[PDB]
Amino acid sequence: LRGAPIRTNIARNLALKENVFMMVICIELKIPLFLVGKPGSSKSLAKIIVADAMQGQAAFSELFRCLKQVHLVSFQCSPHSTPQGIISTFKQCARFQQGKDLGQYVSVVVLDQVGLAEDSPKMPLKTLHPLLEDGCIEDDPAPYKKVGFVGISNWALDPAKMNRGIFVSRGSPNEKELIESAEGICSSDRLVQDKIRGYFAPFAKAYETVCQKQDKEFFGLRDYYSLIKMVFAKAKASKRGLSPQDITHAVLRNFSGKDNIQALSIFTASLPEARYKEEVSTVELIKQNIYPGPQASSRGLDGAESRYLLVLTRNYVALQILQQTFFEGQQPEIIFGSSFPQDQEYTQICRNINRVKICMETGKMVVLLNLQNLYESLYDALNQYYVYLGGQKYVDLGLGTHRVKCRVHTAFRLIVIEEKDVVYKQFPVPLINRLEKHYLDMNTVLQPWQKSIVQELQQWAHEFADVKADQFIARHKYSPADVFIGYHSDACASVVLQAVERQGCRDLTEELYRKVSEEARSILLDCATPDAVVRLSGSSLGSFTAKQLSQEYYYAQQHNSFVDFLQAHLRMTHHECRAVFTEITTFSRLLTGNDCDVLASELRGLASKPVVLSLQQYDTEYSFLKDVRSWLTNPGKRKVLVIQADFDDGTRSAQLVASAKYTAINEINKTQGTKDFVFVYFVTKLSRMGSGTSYVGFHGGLWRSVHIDDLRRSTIMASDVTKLQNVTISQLFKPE
Amino acid sequence: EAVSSACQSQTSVLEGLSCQDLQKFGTLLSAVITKSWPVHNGEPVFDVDEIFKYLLKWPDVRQLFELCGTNEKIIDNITEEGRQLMATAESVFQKVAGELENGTIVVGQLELILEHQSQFLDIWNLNRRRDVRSLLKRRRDDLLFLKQEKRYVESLLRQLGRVKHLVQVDFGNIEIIHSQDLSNKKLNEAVIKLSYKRETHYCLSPDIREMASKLDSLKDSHIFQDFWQETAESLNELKVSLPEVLEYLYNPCYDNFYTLYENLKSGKITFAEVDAIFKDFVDKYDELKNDLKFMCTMNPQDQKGWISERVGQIKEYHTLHQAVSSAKVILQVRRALGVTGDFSVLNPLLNFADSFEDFGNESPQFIKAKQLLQDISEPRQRCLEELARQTELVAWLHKALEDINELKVFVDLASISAGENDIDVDRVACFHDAVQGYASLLYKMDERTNFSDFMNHLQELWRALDNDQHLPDKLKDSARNLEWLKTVKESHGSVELSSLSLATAINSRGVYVIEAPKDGQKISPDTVLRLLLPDPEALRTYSTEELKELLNKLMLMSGKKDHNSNTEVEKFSEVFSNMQRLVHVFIKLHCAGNMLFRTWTAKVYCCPDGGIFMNFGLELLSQLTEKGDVIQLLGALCRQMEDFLDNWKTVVAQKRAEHFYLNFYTAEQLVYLSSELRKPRPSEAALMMLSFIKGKCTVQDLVQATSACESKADRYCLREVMKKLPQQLLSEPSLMGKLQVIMMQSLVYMSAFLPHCLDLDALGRCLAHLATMGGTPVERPLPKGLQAGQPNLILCGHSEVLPAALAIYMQAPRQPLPTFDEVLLCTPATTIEEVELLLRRCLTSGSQGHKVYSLLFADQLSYEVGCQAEEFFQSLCTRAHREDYQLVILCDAAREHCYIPSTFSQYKVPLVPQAPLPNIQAYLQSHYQVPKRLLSAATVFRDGLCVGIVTSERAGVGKSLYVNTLHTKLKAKLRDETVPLKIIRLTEPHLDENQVLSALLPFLKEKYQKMPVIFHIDISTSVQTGIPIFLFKLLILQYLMDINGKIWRRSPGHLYLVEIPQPLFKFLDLFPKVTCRP
Ligand SMILES: Nc1ncnc2c1ncn2[C@@H]1O[C@H](COP(=O)(O)OP(=O)(O)OP(=O)(O)O)[C@@H](O)[C@H]1O
Ligand SMILES: [Mg+2]
Repeated sequence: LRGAPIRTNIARNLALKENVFMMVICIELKIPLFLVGKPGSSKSLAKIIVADAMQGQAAFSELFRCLKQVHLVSFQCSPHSTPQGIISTFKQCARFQQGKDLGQYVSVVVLDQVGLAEDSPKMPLKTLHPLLEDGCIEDDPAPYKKVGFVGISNWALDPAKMNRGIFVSRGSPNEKELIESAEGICSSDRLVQDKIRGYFAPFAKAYETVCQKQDKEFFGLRDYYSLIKMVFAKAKASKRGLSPQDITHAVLRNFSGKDNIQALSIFTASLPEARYKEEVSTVELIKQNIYPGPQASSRGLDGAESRYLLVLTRNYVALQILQQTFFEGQQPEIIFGSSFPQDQEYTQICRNINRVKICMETGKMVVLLNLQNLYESLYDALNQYYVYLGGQKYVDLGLGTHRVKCRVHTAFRLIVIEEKDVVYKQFPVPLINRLEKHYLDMNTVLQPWQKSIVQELQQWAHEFADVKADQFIARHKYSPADVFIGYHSDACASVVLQAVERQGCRDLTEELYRKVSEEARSILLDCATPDAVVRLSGSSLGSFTAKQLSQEYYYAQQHNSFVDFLQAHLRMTHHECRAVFTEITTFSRLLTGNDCDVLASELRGLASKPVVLSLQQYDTEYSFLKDVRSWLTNPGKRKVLVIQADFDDGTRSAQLVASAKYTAINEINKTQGTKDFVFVYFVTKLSRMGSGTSYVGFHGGLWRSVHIDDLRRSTIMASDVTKLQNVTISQLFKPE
Repeated sequence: EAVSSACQSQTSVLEGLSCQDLQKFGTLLSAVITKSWPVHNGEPVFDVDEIFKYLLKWPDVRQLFELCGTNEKIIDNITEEGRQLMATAESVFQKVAGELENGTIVVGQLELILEHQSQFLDIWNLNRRRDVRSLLKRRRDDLLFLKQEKRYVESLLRQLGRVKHLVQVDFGNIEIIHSQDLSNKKLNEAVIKLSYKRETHYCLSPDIREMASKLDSLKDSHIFQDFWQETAESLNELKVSLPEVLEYLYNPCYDNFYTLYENLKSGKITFAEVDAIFKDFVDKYDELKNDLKFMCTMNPQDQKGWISERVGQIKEYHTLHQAVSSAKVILQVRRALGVTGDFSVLNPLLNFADSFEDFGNESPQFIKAKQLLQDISEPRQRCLEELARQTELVAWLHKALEDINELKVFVDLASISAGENDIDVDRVACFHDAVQGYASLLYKMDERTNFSDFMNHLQELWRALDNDQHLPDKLKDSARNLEWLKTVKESHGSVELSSLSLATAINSRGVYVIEAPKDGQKISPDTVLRLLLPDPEALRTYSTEELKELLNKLMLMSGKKDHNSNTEVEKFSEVFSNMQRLVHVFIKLHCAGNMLFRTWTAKVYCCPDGGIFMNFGLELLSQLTEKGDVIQLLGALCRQMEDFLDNWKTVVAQKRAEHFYLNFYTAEQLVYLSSELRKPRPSEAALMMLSFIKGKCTVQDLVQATSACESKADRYCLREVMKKLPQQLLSEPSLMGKLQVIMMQSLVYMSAFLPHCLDLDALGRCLAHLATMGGTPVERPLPKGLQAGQPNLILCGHSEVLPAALAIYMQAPRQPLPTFDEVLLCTPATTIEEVELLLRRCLTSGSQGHKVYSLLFADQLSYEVGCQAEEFFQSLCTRAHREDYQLVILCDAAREHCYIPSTFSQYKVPLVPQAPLPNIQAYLQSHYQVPKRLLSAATVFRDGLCVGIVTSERAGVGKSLYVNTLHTKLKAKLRDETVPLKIIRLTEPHLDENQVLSALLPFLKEKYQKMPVIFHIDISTSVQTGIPIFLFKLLILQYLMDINGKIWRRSPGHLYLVEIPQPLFKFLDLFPKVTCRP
């Protein structure tokens, strides 16, 4: 271990020394190694340190100078692995050691997840047995063919077949092992380690209790190491020791998400002095994870950093809150498996990976959506280990049988948004431990009094459709869906989120409660069909509230025509946001091409020739991308783009909106300059035959939803139906 | 409602109200006390703590109680339930409040009252009218002593556990007393008088408590933990108790700490401890200030002139030592740099480095010596260390580069030579910045310059180091690349273009080609697209996987931050995606069965203005080509291709709905049949597969069917289309119109495009004609208790389903046995098309016979296949059918939970028909009898049955010997027999029929092997899950399947034999069996 190059904040546990020892001896004797162990067993770190420690002649130590040079050839082992991949890796190292010094240069293979493809459907690890004896198969054994092998696995491995190697089957890290690793990780600074040495043993005891508590392997060693590094960094930055809030924050951050685990209670029981009696919520934990400090990552190298975050949710709600009250200043890119018709998955994941790489190099946050298709191309970047060079971090990103190092900026954060069920039953535990878990589904952000706002608004909008009238001889009960188009028994939560975000101040003064309730009412009625707002005179609300809400619906809010809405929108400024994104739901027919021409005709002052986009033709994502690129490229200011989406038709353009929306915003975030405003409007045509109730709710966050009855202006009828309520048909024909 | 809203938030509702109206104020108080209650999903408490917490935290309950107790004319009229609740609240308060006069109070409620002192004092003064001060102060003092001793225990436990690796100490009873939570009665603390208070922490003696007090006084003192650890090493395993640790381990530590104390107090310390115990305070003193202040905490003595001058000595010694280190490293880099020069002030410095001194005072003569090296840096000498140990690097630079100007071109020579990867392209820049920074001492250095110039150069290097603190690491990782730095200047022709350069090349002159290769290999998407990159005249071909990994490589290029590179790479990626997608739609069409794209081929010129070049494998239609940008042309071509695919699936569904017999074969068998039937002398594969409709089809009957199917009216129509089409092609200027019209005419009139095949209409007519010549149609009535107009669902049982079906079909004695039609033996992952074909065969009007159509093992179909099958069945019953069909579905009795058994619950016949085993046996054995005058291989068998299953309880008996002796008995008669004996050893588990089919293929596709061939299948004992389906498919149904290829038909005259060793036991008895014994 001492001969190997040093690394600060590395623990001298029996684990790490044992793996690097067995590794250096086996690849010297060319003996297969089958290092297994639970996540956090330092097998991969052992592989990296062995690779960078056994260079032949330029070795830092004289003992590694007298030893051979090693050139491994990595090969990630996804469960969808083929024996051709390992055969190719073996042939590659056979060429590598061909013609070089056998006694000073040796090339080996590493299958970082070999245990994963033990039950792959394509029988991948079934020709490895002859391979690890005579170098290659279906050919003569020969020199420059014998190759080492380190079958690293994070899962229990079949011993019968792989007996020919050396099974270093790491056991469960014992309490003494955990305290030793605890001492070794904080070795970077001698001074604070002697201040924080006491907490180490109870930490290990509590960690073993929690790991043996749940049968599921939801928590592991990586979380413990992150916890100890986090407390190390907090103490060293604070320089005065530890306050209990820091310890509880650390354990909460690195231990959370699991439903049946009060890990805070478990840790604080063994640490009665480290109690906290105040409430700390998930929102500030996310804010700390995603926004590290200016004093953070400000000294030499990056040894102490947070993990990438994995929010656990349900009903795909995380994005709304995250885009409401966290993603401030700079909006992170959103990556997803685009749902546009006839897009090949391989090209899409390649493009997503390229965008990920661009974001990492630049240093702009990434928010993922699908991991069950790009987990094998990220866990190395989610390993958070860096191959330093020139003082710059570099990580491994892999595409198929091709792994390549790539730059990572020092200001870069990653968020994976997944639901509770999918992670708890489909997510691999190594990914779980590589990712800092956190649950923020729908209620965590929501204060209890905000839940009361939700229920009061629920009962307020449940009787908004409750109208009993004999103006017609008919009995048809109105659902709250039809009065407020989109409402889906959940839109109250999203709308109150929007309301509190709009208020911003976010305190309790008994005035903010009233005003957030009233703004929530305004946002509800802003998506209300005009017929409902005029029936509201006789509905169970009353007949003064009816007048007031009709006034707000026809005077303050703009709902006559799309063009009037655009004028009112572009006239006013915003919350310093370079762009404002609005969703429009309509019953009239979608614009047909001369309408946008006249639309610009009375928008000759502000708009920049808005372009309409039909979503039935974009049988590829890149058609939409190139259209958006062209619209951003054309000169002007305060440009406007409109996307039509007829939900009532034979087409499938119903869920595709989702993909399109992200794409558009993504394009702006990566294709808009720094000197032009942008307004994106998404328009959809709905019917009154029930398709106006089966439409999803108020997609919150970065979409201001609103409802326009008819897009086209009306010169014939007046633009204010309250006067038409006042007057009769006779009064419409009076002479001057 | 409004007060419920207001108290739902944490605001105050009533604070200064002038509300002398008594009844109405009582009503609003009832509202607040029924709506400010701690609701927890609907009146759950069953406890008193939460009520007390709400009592002590709410700013309106104390005002409410005040107002209700001021006058007696308000409480009387509030509400029955509200008065009940406030009576409960007052009772709860009285219960928790009579408790504080005693020790029965709980600690949690006690801290709760201490954190709401004002609320609690007001409510207690309120309840007094129906001591407070002294009782509460005494109680809080008792709590303070409680927490003091608890923290003493905590710190002692933590310190004794920090050395837990050396020694174990049993903590009397505290190890369990301290373990439990703080939810116990205060009376357990036993605050006694006559004074001392012995609590639940049974401290052995107050000496342990005062030791704990001192230890907590130096719990954080780093020096104290070092002393305690080194004195704990003196014991070493040992299970030792608390009382003897005080003098075994604590007393020596405290004594050493006390003596070292008076040693620093005297200022007589020596340098040995200075560099022995103060070695971790390098360049950090403020926390050392506080640590040394913690040092003076233990002794109740002042600190006025003790830490300041002593920490000054510490910092001056540290500065001295770092100055020695800097001086030695600067001399080292000097002597390695080759400069003689002169400093003439560091010789006394190194002489002192070779000196040893013992005193803790101020070196006074060394002030001037260290003046030149006071504040160089604590960092930044590592850069010079690296410079010193990298002699090879600087020697190579001064043997290769030697100047600053040519570097500007040198890195350029590197940039082309460097690889495409991010590491490869960043190597050049890191080396460039390293040499740019280090030219301060590497280029401005003469063999003789004085001290002042050296220091000025060091200063300008310092100001070159302020913006990039990684410069030494850049030097390190550039020096580690010395071989590349050597080979870049002597670079030969690097023959590897790039990932991005080859992107530009393939974009410049790429030729994508789709061929549907005429060679024998499959039609997989990998082998249907190739790429041509021409040049000279060399032309490199590219496969799909090579292109995909190319996409990976150029997708992981570094950051060039230019429009050209990213635009061209994404253009190449986009054209590749569209090309793959056209391949996707084309292969979907090919697997649908087209005959128009079998000889299709397409060249796509990735070059700008390169267009497309279509081609069809017929002489009567000329080539089709376009021009223009490739991306929107390809988008249009793909849209049109998908629309044509939809129209083609529609037209094949419609045409299959008209001819029944053309619903027999799968789509690829349709294309093969259409190809083959035009041959004058068709091969034996299609003859065999026609023997499943006509039966024993021959050339004469097939030519009769293909000659009496067409009329000269069809020929006139084809001549009309031929004379009409080319001007229609020339009518539309661009290719899109002529493409649309050629594909439309293909849909309407196909057979003229390829006068070497048959369209769907001609095929259906031919099959119908073969049906007409092949008479004696097959009739099969239903069993008793089975309805004849609706699905007949049966849930038999996994070991009875197959005999159930074989008994259902028994009710037609002397009727020809069923074949792959009307009897579908389902397996997991069965193609949907086969069940669609079965449903069609059972619901078409043209059948010239009533037959029972059975779907065995229905639950074994997958979920999605079952869903599609049920959707198709409902649709086909919706459009039209014949309402006399016999449909039987069989499922497994224990597998009712799957899709198709669950969806036929209403259509259930809970009858489960079956027949006695001898009846099924007689049925099968009699129906296997080969009639005389056929010259069959069954003549040697037990009088002509052509099927035998050979089994035995244990192996090694001679079953194979029986097979071979039967073969040689046949050889004995009918001399010159040359009878083949095929052997197939089905051996893998999860048995596959395709292997045995393929092994059987080359044997009757020749017609010169029509002679009796005694086949002999054999099996291995690792086939556990695949015996019955295959046995019944081959021996009973007489067919062998493949989703996309020819069909093998068991024939009446080729003897078959299946060995099987010893669930299945009942099954083997069905067939005419032979068994052997030791
Ligand atoms: N000895 C150690 N001391 C401190 N931290 C360690 C030690 N070994 C590993 N770690 C931590 O573990 C992480 C690296 O783990 P690593 O990738 O090597 O996992 P592994 O147990 O080898 O398994 P896998 O094969 O899944 O990668 C880092 O976050 C690092 O801080
Ligand atoms: Mg045998």
